[PDB]
Amino acid sequence: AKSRTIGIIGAPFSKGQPRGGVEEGPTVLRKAGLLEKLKEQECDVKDYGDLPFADIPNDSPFQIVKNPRSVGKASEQLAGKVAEVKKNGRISLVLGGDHSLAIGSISGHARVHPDLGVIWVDAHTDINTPLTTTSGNLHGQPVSFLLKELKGKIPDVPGFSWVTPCISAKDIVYIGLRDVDPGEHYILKTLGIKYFSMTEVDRLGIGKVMEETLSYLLGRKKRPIHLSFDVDGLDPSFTPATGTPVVGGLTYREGLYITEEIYKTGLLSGLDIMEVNPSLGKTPEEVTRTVNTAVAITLACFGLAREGNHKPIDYLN
Amino acid sequence: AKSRTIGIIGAPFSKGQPRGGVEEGPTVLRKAGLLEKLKEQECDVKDYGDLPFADIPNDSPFQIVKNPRSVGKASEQLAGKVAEVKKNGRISLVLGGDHSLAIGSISGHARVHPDLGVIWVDAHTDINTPLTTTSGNLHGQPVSFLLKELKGKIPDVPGFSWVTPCISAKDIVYIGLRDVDPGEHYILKTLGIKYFSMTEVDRLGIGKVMEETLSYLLGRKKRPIHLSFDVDGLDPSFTPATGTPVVGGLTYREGLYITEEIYKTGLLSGLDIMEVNPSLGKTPEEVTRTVNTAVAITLACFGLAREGNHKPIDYLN
Amino acid sequence: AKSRTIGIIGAPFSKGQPRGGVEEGPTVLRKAGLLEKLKEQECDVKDYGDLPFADIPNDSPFQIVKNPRSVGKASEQLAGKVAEVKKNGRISLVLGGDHSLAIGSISGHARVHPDLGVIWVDAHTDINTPLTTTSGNLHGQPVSFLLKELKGKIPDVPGFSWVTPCISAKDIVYIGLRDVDPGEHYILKTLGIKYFSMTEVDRLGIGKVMEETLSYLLGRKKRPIHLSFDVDGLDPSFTPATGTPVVGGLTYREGLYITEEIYKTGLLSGLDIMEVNPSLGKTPEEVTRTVNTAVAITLACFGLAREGNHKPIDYLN
Ligand SMILES: [Mn+2]
Ligand SMILES: [Mn+2]
Ligand SMILES: [Mn+2]
Repeated sequence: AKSRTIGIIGAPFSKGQPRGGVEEGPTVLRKAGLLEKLKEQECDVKDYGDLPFADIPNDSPFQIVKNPRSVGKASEQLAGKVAEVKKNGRISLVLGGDHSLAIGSISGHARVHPDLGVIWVDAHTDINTPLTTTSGNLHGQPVSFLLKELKGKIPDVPGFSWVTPCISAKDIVYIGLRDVDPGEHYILKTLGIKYFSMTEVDRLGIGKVMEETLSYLLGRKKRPIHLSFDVDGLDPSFTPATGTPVVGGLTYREGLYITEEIYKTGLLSGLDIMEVNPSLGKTPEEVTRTVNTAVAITLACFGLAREGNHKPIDYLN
Repeated sequence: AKSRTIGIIGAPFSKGQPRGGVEEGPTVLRKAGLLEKLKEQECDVKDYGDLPFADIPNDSPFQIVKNPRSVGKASEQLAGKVAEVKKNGRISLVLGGDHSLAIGSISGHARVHPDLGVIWVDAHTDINTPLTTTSGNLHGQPVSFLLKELKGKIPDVPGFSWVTPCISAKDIVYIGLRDVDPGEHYILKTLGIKYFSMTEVDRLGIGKVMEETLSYLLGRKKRPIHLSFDVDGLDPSFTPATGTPVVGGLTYREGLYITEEIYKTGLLSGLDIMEVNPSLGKTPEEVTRTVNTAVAITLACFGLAREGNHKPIDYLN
Repeated sequence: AKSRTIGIIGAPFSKGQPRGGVEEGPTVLRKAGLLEKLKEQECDVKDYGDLPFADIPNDSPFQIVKNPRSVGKASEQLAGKVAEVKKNGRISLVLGGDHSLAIGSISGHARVHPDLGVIWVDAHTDINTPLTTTSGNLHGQPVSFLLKELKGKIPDVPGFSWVTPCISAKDIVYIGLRDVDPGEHYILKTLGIKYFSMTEVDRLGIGKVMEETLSYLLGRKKRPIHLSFDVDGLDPSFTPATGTPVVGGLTYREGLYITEEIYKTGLLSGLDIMEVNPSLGKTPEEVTRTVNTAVAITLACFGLAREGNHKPIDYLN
């Protein structure tokens, strides 16, 4: 179908984070059989292979932003690849990685479909600017490089000179926020970004949360959706092997429901599975659980419904 | 009362499953004190004792259906016993076992009350026909022998010659579906069976799910209810010692709420607690947790409310 | 602000319980940095220090009520201290302890604000009278000494001669009830106490539960709220190190939502964090989890929202 016509892009990149290890995100997400599982449902999966990220040996912090040139060039490469897989009419399934790659994954996707609406599922806002950041990491600042409303509040970071901010403030919906810094929250409330923090999810139920999300994005006009999932968005009992797990988050069922409701719109046009960190699993079972949850989320984005799926044939024969 | 007038039927039967072990379901559910706990609330529990299932030594598969004569005769015996305990005006609490016994547990119950409405709480549809099945087990095909709409799609399986399909397609409500085969889902969607998969539960909330279930069954006309519970319907964190646990299912609170809302209708007229498998608990604590959850579900079906219960006496004396 | 102007009162008291150990509740809740964490948000925390409870050496049971003089005098001392911290215009954050101290914590708070409305978050009703009790503990009977409707049903217990019942039956709302004795439930239903047992929470969603709670208390007239939290109210997976954990209770998110909705009314005027028992943690991780959950609940009562908090300054500078 026009949906579930996947183009998979590896992104074994971790330099946008503190001392990392998420670069073996694609390796585990694939060795857990993601392509082999996406082919049972009628998906035209094309593996564009793990991106070769050229090395930046001498790459010094900008002011506090750790290793900005590496992240900037990695995201430019990813954006080029994502534009390549979107010109083929596919769904750019960028499985990474860290959100420092979301800058590329959305900037490339917006080169083709300028009017995409982003659904950001993350425990964090990931909206620090290079000025208001505190840890000086770039996994925590991918949205600030994308919002049109933050132009002028984003310094000319080295390596991010190619970034033209693409999404408006009114084209992004946060789901699952439960760990927001004061600067992130000031930016979030000033720009009028629609967000469904954990409190709004508890108040409304995930069903009403997703109904409002889709009526807010796809209400005025049907547009592509770029679900930029982050596995720390789900509760740590389900995804323990992630960078910064925050307790009391979306359950497994709620994550699956988010993805199923996004799929059923049929407008999904890009997906990111970020922050799978198999090095932070206390036990190999924790890594297996995180990877299985990420795989289940990914599959549900592409038609695998919990009620069960059947091919359009007469099974009573 | 006319409700909570229980007639307990053991069903230590496991041959409807792959290599089994659920036959010690009644043993553990009783040794965990089910009768002794059902007598504190005003319940007229009568133990009809574990059914003696005669042995079928030479019992070969039909086409792929494993050991069909054993299951067919065991379910005929159970149906006879259930009709016996329903002619006494009781509530046939058939604690088993596996759903291969649901054929008997509902066919016998329908001999007395022809218009029962079945509420099937299972992670699975359990609706394969002997033709559309893949594992060739009978624990996965009890509904297909009961639906009137599948007559002609059910081969003359040996040992199930007594089965007259009793429930319509519009008298069964699935709750908790999260693992449905393509054939099961085709049957489910073609017959128009009302089902509340895990997605509908997440969308609506268990409160609205049970309200719609009871308004669908008991809306047109008050009828007996046959809650055919399956402990894999609850999340594996609560019932790990079951046959085929599927992650991301009904929580403990949701299962208790289902049973409490069924009880408060006062129309419960049959209950099955199936698929308790104390041999698949990794640790004895897992078996204890599964059995305690099954016991709590069973008790809540018979008046034990979470808000607390009091006898109709003046406690301030 | 007028809210989050905390006055912290220790209450290292455990004699209202069976063989205890909750007296090191304040010690752990503080050593886990409660004051140091309440000062980041704009809170004017004043530590009134752990109460010195004078010893009662010869203190014999009344009829079945264990050690009544100790509890009565401890609660009188606590009520005096709470009136002291409420005359300073603060929020009496009494972190204990056991609910045997709720008699003092609410009687003192009602000396100042006679019209407070109590929101009782506990798995238990804690409403036994010294006559209808079965264990003869006083941690299970603090509400019965407070309700005006139980005058005459409360014997002249030694040490509780100072207790004038202060709250009506229509000024208390239970949230999270899932373990109620027959006598407690008779009292609960006779007095017409508004309660949201676990069943009502499952039916309504915690959002609707808190909306009804606040529309019931603060609907007719704005009044102070005395959230008397009890960590056994949350599910044992989140607070295992408590006195009598009851499985299938409020989740972490639901507890945080209760506290956030109470705070956002801005009428919170007293808070109790009771029944933290670091001696019943099977492992030190269990104690750490219980204490972290209690601390998170406490913080959320005083402005720490999950969406994130920012000081009223321009963070984009
Ligand atoms: Mn994140
Ligand atoms: Mn099942
Ligand atoms: Mn309690």
